[PDB]
Amino acid sequence: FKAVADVEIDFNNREVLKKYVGIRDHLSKEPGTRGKLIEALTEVLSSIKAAPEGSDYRKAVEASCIYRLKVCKENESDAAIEEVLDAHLEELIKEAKEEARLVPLIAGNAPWDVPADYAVPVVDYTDAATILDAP
Amino acid sequence: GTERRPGESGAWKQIERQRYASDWENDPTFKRTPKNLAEVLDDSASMLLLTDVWRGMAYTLGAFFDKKVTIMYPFEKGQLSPRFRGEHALRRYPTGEERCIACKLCEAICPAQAITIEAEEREDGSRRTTRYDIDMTKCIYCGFCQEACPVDAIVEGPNFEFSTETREELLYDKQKLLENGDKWETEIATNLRTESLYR
Amino acid sequence: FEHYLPMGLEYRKFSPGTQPVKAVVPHDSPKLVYDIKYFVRDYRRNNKYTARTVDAKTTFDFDKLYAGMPTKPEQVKNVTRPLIMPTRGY
Amino acid sequence: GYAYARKTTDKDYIASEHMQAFGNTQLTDYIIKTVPKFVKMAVTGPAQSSVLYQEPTIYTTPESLVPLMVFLRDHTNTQFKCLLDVTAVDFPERAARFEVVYHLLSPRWNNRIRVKVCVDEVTAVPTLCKVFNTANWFERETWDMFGVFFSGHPDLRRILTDYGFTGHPLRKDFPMTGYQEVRYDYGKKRVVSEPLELTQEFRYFDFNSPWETLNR
Amino acid sequence: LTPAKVNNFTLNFGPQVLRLVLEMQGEIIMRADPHIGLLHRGTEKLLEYKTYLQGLPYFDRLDYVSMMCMEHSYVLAIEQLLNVSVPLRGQYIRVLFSEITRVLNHLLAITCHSMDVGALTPFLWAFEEREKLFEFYERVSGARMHAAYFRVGGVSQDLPIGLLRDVYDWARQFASRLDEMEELLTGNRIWKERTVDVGTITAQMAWDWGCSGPILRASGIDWDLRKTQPYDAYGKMQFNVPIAGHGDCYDRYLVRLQEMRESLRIIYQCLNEMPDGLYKSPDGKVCPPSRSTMKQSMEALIHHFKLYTEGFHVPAGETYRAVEAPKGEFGVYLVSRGGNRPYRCKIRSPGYAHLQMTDVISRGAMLADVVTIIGTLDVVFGEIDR
Amino acid sequence: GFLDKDSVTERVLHVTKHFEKIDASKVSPAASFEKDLGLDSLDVVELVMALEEEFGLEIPDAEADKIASVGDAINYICSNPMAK
Amino acid sequence: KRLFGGAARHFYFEICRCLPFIQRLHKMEEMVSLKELRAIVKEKFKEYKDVKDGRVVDLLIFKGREEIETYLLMHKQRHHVVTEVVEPYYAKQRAVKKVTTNSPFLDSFLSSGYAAIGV
Amino acid sequence: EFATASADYSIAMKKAAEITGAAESAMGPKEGGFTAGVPLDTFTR
Ligand SMILES: CCCCCCCCCCCC(=O)SCCNC(=O)CCNC(=O)[C@H](O)C(C)(C)COP(=O)(O)O
Ligand code: SF4
Ligand code: SF4
Repeated sequence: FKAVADVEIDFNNREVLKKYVGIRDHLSKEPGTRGKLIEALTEVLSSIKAAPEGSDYRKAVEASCIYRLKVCKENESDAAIEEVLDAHLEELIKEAKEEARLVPLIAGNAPWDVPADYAVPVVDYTDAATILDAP
Repeated sequence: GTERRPGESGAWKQIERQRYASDWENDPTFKRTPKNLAEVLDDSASMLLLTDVWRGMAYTLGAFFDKKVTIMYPFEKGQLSPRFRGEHALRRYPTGEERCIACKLCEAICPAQAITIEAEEREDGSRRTTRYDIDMTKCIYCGFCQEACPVDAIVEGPNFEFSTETREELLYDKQKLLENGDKWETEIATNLRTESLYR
Repeated sequence: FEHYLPMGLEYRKFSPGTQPVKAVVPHDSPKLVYDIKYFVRDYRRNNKYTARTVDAKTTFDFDKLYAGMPTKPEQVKNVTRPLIMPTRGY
Repeated sequence: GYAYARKTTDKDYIASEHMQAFGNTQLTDYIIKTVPKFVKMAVTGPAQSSVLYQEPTIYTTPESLVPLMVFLRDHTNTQFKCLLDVTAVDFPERAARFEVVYHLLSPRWNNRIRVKVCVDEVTAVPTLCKVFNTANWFERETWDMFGVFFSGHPDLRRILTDYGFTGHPLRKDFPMTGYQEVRYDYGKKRVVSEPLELTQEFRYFDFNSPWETLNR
Repeated sequence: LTPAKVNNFTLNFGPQVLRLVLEMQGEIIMRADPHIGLLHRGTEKLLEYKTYLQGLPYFDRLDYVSMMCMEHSYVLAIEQLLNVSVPLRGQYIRVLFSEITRVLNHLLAITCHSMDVGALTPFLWAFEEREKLFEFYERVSGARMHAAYFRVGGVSQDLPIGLLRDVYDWARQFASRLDEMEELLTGNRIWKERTVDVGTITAQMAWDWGCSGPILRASGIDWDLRKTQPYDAYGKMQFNVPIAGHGDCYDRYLVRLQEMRESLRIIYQCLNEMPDGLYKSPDGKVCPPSRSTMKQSMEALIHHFKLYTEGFHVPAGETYRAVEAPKGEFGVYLVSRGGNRPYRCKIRSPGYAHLQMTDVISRGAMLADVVTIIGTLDVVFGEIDR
Repeated sequence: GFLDKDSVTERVLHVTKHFEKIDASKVSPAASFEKDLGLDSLDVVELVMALEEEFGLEIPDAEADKIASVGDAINYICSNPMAK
Repeated sequence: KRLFGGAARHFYFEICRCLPFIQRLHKMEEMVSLKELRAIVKEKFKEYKDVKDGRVVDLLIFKGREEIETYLLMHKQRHHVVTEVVEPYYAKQRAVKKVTTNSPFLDSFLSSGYAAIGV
Repeated sequence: EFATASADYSIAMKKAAEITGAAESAMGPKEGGFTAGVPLDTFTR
């Protein structure tokens, strides 16, 4: 991207860029580290235990947390985690905190309580080029 | 320049923050602190003695001795193109017969509902209009009528200076439209001789 | 530094109604001049919607979902931005 | 907050392969499996985001709309932080004549979604102000244009019609030009609404051919 | 449920078309309640009684500062449900003229913001280039503002010969005009002190407040629809994205200027890559044929008769499409029943969303900054009130 | 008890006297708003407004809802401490 | 104790509470008193005395809240009061006991070929 | 086999019209007209 100021900014030092994009001011003054993300993921995994084991929502959240933890384990440099996850560590910290906070309301409402013969009508859209262009 | 300074912030939260926290120093977009007598004198020359107003002043003053783009209407006019959509008009054939054949495509296409058409067969068997009215106070000059007509009957002429003192004068009938077409035919035909390569 | 308001003949030398060269604007595809069949190219009236089966007793293995995701700085693949929208030869 | 400027270089790419493939083929199935109670009907549509993909559309009761929106904004896989707009459609043929529409944008993964709830004139719709600030004026405009009520709103009042205007102009039964017209009277020195009158009445044209098959 | 009791402070900010009611405990604003609808023309209901081609000029007068962008979203929404591919040359022309329109919108916005602040010279100076681009528009569509140029499947007419020459000639000095424009405000302490740290907005609030366009970019947010969800030939175009991180009026000013720079770059790239070929989609059953073709062929005459009276019948369905408008993200929701008129056409305007931020942003500010808030918001009530 | 049981009664009768929907002789020192007078809830609200206006007080809606008789109003006024 | 909890009487009581401020702010001291203003508001209520859904009554009350609130912030100028409040009262008390002895059907016949519509 | 114009969005309009709870709504005579807010004489014709 392009910096707006008339001055030259290196931007190769990651903290300088973090200052420029105002993460320090608007999102997190504190620099996010791998350990904080690990703590957040562990908290989410602890928090999701309020859901029944038979719920697929718990299953999906657990799978996401397991993948994120594997990413954190196999990666040492935080910039590597940024490259893998296409964001910054502070963003991931906010994501994990948000996902943990989502749990109590879902537990209080429990969307999984549906009859065994619950029916979901599904409609799919098919393009005309499917039968018109070269197979 | 685009750099920022302490005290030049236009707020209170930010001003109170910078005079009681060095957070602006961590920001690279803020001009860094002077470190010697030379840099202090440079900063003083920046703040005092203006030196920022002076440049814009000089540029405006050069603009004073500069040329202008002003035109002397009505003795001078602007630049326009044949595609210009102006006053609607009715066209004829060179023998003198009306081009409009009351196919009512123009009325059908007009989203302004500003066209009122009545027609019947003429005494010679010709299919001609009996009432052809377009409300200029209601016409939006979109030119969609000029696009729809397949005989080049209705055209938006190059006339654009046709303001009237009363609103009633703009209730264009068949007769005034034909008058306008007979007046402006040559210019419209010349423009069509160009627009034909695109239309 | 460039000056506004160029002098005569440096800008808009010719009026639009007096182009020095005749204009040849195509108005049909040379492929479709004599082969005018339309059913092979009626995309509009051939789109379809289908009501799929009741998606209730399905098995969504998130394992397969997360097995296809990268784990390192390398091995990361990104879908390129398409240059243009489809034109179908025109 | 997301979509922060991370790379200093130009990007020739849009999203990642796995995430795009999921969001374009199994996103709807993921939504169905996660919260089937929140799911009532599923349509994957013309992909608001781009002409070359597929995107889903959600139908549900007004009861669970708020938790569904909460999950859709807050889920780690569905970070729909941008609610574009809230509007409605009139279906006078149906028992419930209103189809309220909810649109979301996910800058985290360059995606979008549509959420719809079908209600009648006398059923409340819980407000989404607590979930999105922008819903305030959208709910206001929807109420002004259709009379769709939103329970728990801070202050639900007309925003686009006249001050003393009664009625919802975007209703299908609402006349195109209406009932009242306004003019100034010299005698009373006041600008007053009067029964609508037209020098030339509107002309409606029936072009719909008796042969078209696409009519629905 | 609520009485009046304490009258105390009372204010009325302007019947003349924004009506503003504010609340101050003195010199500092605590509440600000805009009232709108003085320009609500009820177009959306009016759209239902018009054909798709008939209703097209409605989109000219939604944002009369930026027109072709408004046309483009509706046209794309029609075409996607119509499953129609746009020719390459038409896409080039659309993108180039859209960049010119974006330049006009940025110019007029910045000049009006300056005049509200107190600078009058850039207003007059930039309106000369604005007149130049109006001449460009008139040459290609015969209308200065309400061109109605964009069409379903392409454009109404091809570019007249000799237009790109003057386009390049204008671009050869537009950079100098922009440079002389900047020196009047860029290096000024007064302009900054008026604009710096006024109306600060966060990324979290902005995504909560549904921001789009340059305001989003000034919060450290990497987002352009032309790079994330590209349409037409924008994917081929190579250009930069200005990025700021304060959410400041000065920051938005600089962001808009750099956006103008990038628009000029895209204009150059389009100028040097103009292809030769068809400008309208070859489907005569949707696109009108040539007048020469109409006057010598029965089939084209029949299609001209039918389309110009009844028009093409969009298949029943629904879609929403948005375009990276100069004022933000301009989107239109299209509901199709199967006929020749759109059943329900909802219009989304970015300025309407931005205008909703006044109360929270104007808090803690001063009456000298409300005008600053409105000017930097870059709002046209035509799109705000439809 | 905050006021006299008589003067309040004559003031109530006088403020009742100036209603167009009522019969001047049908009004009794003790009556019923519904059965005797044939007046609805809104008329009772208007009655409460007139009484409060003469007596310079304020009555919340619930107390007015509890009020349905002339004696009700008289005893309510006499029980009001802000009485004048 | 009352139909649908009697929300209608509570709404009328609230509007009557808010009424005198409207009279003072809009200079109706020299046209009306509190009593006949209250009578006007009462007659406004009688338009829907036969509604059988509590929900419809709630929405009616909410729209009436909006009308009275836009009355409160003076958003409707004096001309609105002229055209809806005091001149209708003057007409109602003015054309009392008209001297026309013809039936309404015959009145319509002598009026026009169609019945009158609108106000 | 079921085939009644089974290649269009109309099926998506067939459903969402039979949604449970949404398909049991009912209103009394003249009740919806009260919600209209139009002049009362509209119903006299
Ligand atoms: C400046 C003033 C502005 C005014 C604007 C607001 C105007 C609002 C007017 C419309 C409000 C309503 O009708 S509210 C709708 C009221 N209707 C219902 O609730 C259904 C049952 N009918 C009743 O309750 C009646 O009041 C009744 C039969 C008399 C019961 O007799 P009582 O009463 O003994 O109880
Ligand atoms: S002006 Fe042209 S389009 Fe209109 S009725 Fe006459 S011939 Fe037909
Ligand atoms: S130019 Fe447009 S508004 Fe004017 S008559 Fe022709 S179609 Fe109608």
